[PDB]
Amino acid sequence: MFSKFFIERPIFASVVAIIISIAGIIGLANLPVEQYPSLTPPTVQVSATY
Amino acid sequence: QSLGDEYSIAWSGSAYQEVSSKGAGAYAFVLGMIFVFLILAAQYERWLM
Repeated sequence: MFSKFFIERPIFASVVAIIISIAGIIGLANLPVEQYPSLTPPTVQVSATY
Repeated sequence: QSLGDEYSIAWSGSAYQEVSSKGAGAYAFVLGMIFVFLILAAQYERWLM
């Protein structure tokens, strides 16, 4: 019954996949782009001059 | 033009935000309309309606 609801309603199914894809492009633009999701140990540096 | 090259211009408050504006609202409004279009298209099962 679940998949037939969509087979009977062609525009509903495509509406949904357009939303999924629009959300996708909003998402990729927002997402950070990096080489590795690796976590580097966070560091604090203290410098003094004499 | 009036001030010298030695001068420089910076902004504060409302002006700063307007100069540093990502046009975010505009993109959001277009998306909102497109979403409204599609969600009523689903209700009526018609693209035109």
